[PDB]
Amino acid sequence: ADQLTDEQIAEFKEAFSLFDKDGDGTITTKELGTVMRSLGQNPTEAELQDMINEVDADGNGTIDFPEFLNLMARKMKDTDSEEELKEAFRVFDKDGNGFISAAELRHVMTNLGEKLTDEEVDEMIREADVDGDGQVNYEEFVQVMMAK
Amino acid sequence: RRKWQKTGHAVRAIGRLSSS
Ligand SMILES: [Ca+2]
Ligand SMILES: [Ca+2]
Ligand SMILES: [Ca+2]
Ligand SMILES: [Ca+2]
Repeated sequence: ADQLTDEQIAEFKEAFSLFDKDGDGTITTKELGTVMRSLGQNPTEAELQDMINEVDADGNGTIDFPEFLNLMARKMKDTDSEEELKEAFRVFDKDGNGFISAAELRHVMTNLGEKLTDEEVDEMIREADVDGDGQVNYEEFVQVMMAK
Repeated sequence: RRKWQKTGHAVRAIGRLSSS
């Protein structure tokens, strides 16, 4: 199995809210589809139903927070455990040059529905940018993604 | 870090729910 810290759980609660935009406590196929399409993906209704099905333990058709936590607590089955984090980084690093620019970060924040002013987005870059080049490389991304 | 974790984990959640 696995065990999550209270901090990790709180972080996942915030992530959950980006899917559950109406705040009703559940993620519907429509809500999951909306986020994925905003990020450039194109899941079919059948695929969305399958994704929901995987974690929909009670089978009520939607994903609630407890089920979301299980998703985030499942251990990786892919031999190389870091690909998931590298793939996430590539979503932010739009032009794939290895560094997330403020422009690229603003775009992903907007796509995810994370409403932030340009100034707030610069504060994110500043927190992650340890070497001071004004952008965020993979290593810096890893560090700000760490729960502790 | 919450802004990075909130968004980064949302991206990761999608990755786990879907195949690559
Ligand atoms: Ca909802
Ligand atoms: Ca359910
Ligand atoms: Ca880039
Ligand atoms: Ca940097």
